[PDB]
Amino acid sequence: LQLHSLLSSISSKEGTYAKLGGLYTQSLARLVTKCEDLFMGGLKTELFKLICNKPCCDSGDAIYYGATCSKDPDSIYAVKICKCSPSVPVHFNIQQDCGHFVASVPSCVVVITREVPHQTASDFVRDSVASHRAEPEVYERRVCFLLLQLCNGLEHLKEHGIIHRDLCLENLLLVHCKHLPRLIISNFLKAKQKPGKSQARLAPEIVSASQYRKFDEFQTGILIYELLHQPNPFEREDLPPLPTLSLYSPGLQQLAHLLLEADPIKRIRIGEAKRVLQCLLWGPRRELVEQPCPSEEVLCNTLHNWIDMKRALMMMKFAEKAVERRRGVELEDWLCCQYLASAEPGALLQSLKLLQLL
Amino acid sequence: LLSSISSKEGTYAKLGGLYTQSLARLVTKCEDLFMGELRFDENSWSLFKLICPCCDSGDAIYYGATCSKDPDSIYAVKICKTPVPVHFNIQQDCGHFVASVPSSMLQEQDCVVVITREVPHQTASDFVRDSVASHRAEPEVYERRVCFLLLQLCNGLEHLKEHGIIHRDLCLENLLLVHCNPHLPRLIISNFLKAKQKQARLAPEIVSASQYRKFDEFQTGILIYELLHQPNPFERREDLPPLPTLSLYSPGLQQLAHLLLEADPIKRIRIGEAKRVLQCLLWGPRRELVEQPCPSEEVLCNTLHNWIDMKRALMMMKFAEKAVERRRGVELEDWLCCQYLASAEPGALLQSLKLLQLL
Amino acid sequence: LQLHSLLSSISSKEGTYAKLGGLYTQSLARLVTKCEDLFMGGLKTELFKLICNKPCCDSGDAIYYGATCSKDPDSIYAVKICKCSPSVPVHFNIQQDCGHFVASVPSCVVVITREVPHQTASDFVRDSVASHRAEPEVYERRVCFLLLQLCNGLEHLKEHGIIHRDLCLENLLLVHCKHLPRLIISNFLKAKQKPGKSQARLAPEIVSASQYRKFDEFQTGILIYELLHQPNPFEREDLPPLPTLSLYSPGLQQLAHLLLEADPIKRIRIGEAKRVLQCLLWGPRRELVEQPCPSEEVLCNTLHNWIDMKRALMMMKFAEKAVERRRGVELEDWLCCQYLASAEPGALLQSLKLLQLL
Amino acid sequence: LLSSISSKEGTYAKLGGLYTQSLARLVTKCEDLFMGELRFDENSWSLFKLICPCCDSGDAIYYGATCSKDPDSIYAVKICKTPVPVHFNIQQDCGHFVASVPSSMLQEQDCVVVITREVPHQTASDFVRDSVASHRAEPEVYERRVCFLLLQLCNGLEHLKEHGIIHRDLCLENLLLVHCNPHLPRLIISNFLKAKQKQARLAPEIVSASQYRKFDEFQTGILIYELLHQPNPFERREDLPPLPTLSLYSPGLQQLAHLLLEADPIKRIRIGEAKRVLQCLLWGPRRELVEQPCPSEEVLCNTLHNWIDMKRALMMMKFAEKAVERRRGVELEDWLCCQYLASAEPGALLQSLKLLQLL
Repeated sequence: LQLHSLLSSISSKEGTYAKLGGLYTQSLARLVTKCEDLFMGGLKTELFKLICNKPCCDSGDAIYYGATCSKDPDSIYAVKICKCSPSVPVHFNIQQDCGHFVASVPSCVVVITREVPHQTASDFVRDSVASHRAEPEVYERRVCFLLLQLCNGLEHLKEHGIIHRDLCLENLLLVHCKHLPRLIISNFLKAKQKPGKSQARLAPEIVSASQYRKFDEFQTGILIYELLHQPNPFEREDLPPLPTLSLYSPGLQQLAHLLLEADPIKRIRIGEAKRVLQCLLWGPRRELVEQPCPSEEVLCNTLHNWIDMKRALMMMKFAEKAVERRRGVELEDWLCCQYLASAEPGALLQSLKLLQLL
Repeated sequence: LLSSISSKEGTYAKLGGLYTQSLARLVTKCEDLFMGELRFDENSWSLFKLICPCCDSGDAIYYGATCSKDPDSIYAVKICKTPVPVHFNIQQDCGHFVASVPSSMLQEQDCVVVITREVPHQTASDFVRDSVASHRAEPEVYERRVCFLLLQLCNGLEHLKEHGIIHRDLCLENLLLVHCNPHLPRLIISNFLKAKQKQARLAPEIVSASQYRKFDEFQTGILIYELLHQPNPFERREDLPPLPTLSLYSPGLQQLAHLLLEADPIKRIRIGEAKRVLQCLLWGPRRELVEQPCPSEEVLCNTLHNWIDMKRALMMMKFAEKAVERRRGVELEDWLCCQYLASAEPGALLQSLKLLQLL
Repeated sequence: LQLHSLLSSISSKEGTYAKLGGLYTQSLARLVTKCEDLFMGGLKTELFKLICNKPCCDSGDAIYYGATCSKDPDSIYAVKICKCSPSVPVHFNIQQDCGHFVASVPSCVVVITREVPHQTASDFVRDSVASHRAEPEVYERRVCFLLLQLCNGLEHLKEHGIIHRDLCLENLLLVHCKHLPRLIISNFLKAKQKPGKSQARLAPEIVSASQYRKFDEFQTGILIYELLHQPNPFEREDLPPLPTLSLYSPGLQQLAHLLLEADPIKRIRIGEAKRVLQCLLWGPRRELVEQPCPSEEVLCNTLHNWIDMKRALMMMKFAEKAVERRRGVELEDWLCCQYLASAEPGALLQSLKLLQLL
Repeated sequence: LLSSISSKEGTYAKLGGLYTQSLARLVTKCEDLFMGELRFDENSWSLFKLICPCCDSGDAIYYGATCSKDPDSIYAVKICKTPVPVHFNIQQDCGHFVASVPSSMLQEQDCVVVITREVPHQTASDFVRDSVASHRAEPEVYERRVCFLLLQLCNGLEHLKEHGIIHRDLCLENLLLVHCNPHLPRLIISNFLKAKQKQARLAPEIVSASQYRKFDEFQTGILIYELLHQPNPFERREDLPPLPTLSLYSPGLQQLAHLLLEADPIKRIRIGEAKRVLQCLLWGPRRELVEQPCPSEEVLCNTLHNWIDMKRALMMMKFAEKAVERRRGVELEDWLCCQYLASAEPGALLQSLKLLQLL
């Protein structure tokens, strides 16, 4: 039983708070897993004319129209008209379809998909010039959540050796899930896969390279500027600063520096970026690191308490959701959960160093 | 906020405080979930129509029926025989009147009819009557159900005391069992026709309660025997018949009956002490924890402190994993369990521990 | 158990057909009882303005309007405006109310009732002059069912010593239950009750009399003519015949003779009339009595088979109703059941004699 | 009509004829009552939504779900694992397709999904598994349920023979139990993946049935042991393990198992003989009637004639008193019982009597 360990040490406050801490971790992991099943849909079938209206999204890859099935006229599908699908399992932030075909050239390869997008990240950046100056903490925060999803998708591609190679804001779909949209990485028209006939008559110094190891990271560094209504500089080190307009402005500038670093061995990996953005989003922050502390060995215990607290608070929040109004589990909650589930004082230290807080 | 995360000792404090702060909000949200402005008299009998006699009670016969005005919800028609704010465990009604009832459903006699949205399918008597097989075949299962029925019985009784009522007719035929799940039933104390409450040409001896202060405790005493398929002993002191030790609860339940059937009202335990002893029988702490080496009862209370903190955290965990399922249903057992962990303090547990004589 | 008796004699065909016969009787009795509970309504409460339209029934006693309760506007009550209620339990064919009061003299004692009538027996006789000549077997049969209900009500009054004393067709309400209506005996404005101070200074030859013993029977004899579009002669023996227009015409004439007999000791009792009408309605008939038979002791066995048959057939009819479309139990079925339940070769003989078939 | 009411002997004739004539109409009306033009494929999966895994089967996992198109009626989603006209006791479906199913409900594997309106809550295995308490506590109740489950099992099997199927994988995990009452469940034979039926580059030995003529009888043989919480004997002739005599049916059931597990297919009894023996175990005639003094089996058949006439008349009576109630519901047990009394003839009963060795 989960309980025998706890009743052995229950005479010790330190002992049972320790075990309570480690089980709060295991439960948050389970909560991540369940959360996924909630958002991924359930069973998915693979598959007449639909259709309804005028474009709902313009992509660097396609144009998207909303479309209706006859055997359920309340069934909503996007019909994606190309102007290729990554050999990879399903992921929340990577595009999926139900099949494809060919059909006419009116006004094509046409692919069907269940996640209909209402705009791209380009369409979003372009429409929010007023809001960014008007309320920049709310905006720059939304930027962090977008970048965090982008990283979550890019990690999964790296786990299967795909390099997207065409990462611009017109290729990032946003799908209702205003409210934090679901970001979906699309347009794999020049994604590469790392093999493993043709020819191995390549130089030794090249078979070592696979020199796209840190190419998607570089592309994301540029998106950080574009999302923040700034130019692509190429058109840390000494790159153009960001205006300090929010609690996130400096951290985002620092992360862009680390991602645009000219030397690929120095440039950070997309996962290193993910944890930084988790840190900008949910902490820790300069205040924790500024209180007098004599060594990194002592900061790690303090970080450990911070984690136990932020986990209990999360647990407490889900516990009150099981017993009120509606379901209420939002995307932002799942993202937070995958932080708290996966964090350890070890890595939080490394991320605070990358932010130049430590 | 989190200023005190630099001290592992101040962090325990806040964590302990989160566990209780939330269990608290939980028991309230569970309250409003169970426990849900509409009434019927003799001119709205037109609204109803029966269905098929679902329960025969100490004071009534209940029939299932429906209104046109409230559809898809199901009511009970309490046809009484002849001769307080709302509580989850105390019968409520949405109207009464007089009807001429065909003799063929108990030619034509007059009876008071009461309509009700808590529809019983069984009294406790019928349950015990029909369970004398399951008792010797699965005692632990059955004897746990008894503890549950007894725990709800105490919730209602201790509510009848907060409002100065003594029921004085607690037999198994008067406690209804109702299906619920907004599988353990809801126990509904009913039949208030011999009750007391605190012109006036009466003596002082009779107007006051006084002698009946602990009558309800005594009958519950008897109710534990009759629930465990044992005869009423009148047909902590011993000389009272033991119960056959058939499960973990059989020693517990037997000690509780002895304390409720004590000769003098002074030594008899209050109904709230019984509620707590049942909470401890049902959820602990148990033998394991209390016979570990201790230099003192104060150390044991500190340990019990940690236990309360640990059960609250597992429970907070239990509901959190419930939030993110496609089911999202709270069971009556959890609500009850929550009202234990929110109200528990280590000095309280220690008293219940030594009534059960695990000390 | 009901079964031990049957398995003792199951080696004997005569023995178990005998016991099957007697239990078919007991079951039909139960079926009578259940039937009553079905038609009598369930619980009845005793008890603002309703009301809706223009008269639905004109009575020798009252005028009736349909009327609606507010706390259920789908609740239909007749409001009976008098132009007195028998101390007697409820009966299907005797009027009931929910209370009464006094109220205004527009265009009164006003009594409320749940069985709203659409016409009286007078209104019925007066409207069916075409039908009686057009299809007289269907008509004269309906007359028998009306008279049978009338007797059923009159018996119940006699069991409690009431003599209605005002039995005309304007006082007999018909209530939907076209289809065989429910006949309801109303207007007790001169009903008498048999006691048992005032004075017992009455002659001996009078305290014996209670000379209304056979007064309601006489009144019914007259209704038999009026229902059959004929005159009241007083405005067996040698009274005006009935036209033979159906299978029932002679029997009804004979029964009217027996009911109008001038000598009260000779006149038959209302129950004697009831069983005659049951006989006109469901048999037996002249054919059974015409087949060669040497003695009344042998006719009684034959009658006994007739009963066992007509009971099984009835049982079989209800058994097929438990398993098809709707409820389907009609008034005509209940009436038939109270015949078959109560009949014995003894009384069927006496009724065939009264019909001059035996 | 009634010409022959002058002879008590011709009246029995017609009465006997009424009893059978009506039981006949009854079993048909019961048929159309149970047993109730709509189908779904991979584009109408949009129509559904799950609820909460109600049953785990030998070949599938079932989940409760609803359509928008058909509301308030409830369907089952049969997620198959990987490696005939309709009958009340044989599984039916309203459509199949392929879906990618989250591993978390058995990341993403492909499975064939079948949707179904007969929603199981339990296999037979789960029932027997969870009933090893009730069996020794109430054997007669439990062993009667077994006979019922076995009787429905034979209805389906004898239907699979009328259409030349042999199931060849009858274990308790493949027989579903379904709630019904348009309390005894509906047993639904499922999982037809190892079945037989009567290019063609195959030998004659394999194309024909031949050797499998009585395989289904043999497994039912085993199924009686496993249902009565007894091990499969392979781990009228004896040497086969007896069953513990715990009820009236235990001797009956034991003799039936011996006859289904006979060594050679010739001496093995057909599944229809087993159906009748179960009908007789369930409803008689019993010991009482057959050991009364008889000068001959012909007299006994005459007696059995009268018995059939007497049970048919009580049954006709049972339904007639049902017509005039406010409930008007037919129970699965009555339908089954009706199909016995309508099909019963005295020579048939006599054979079942002497298989059970009440003769």
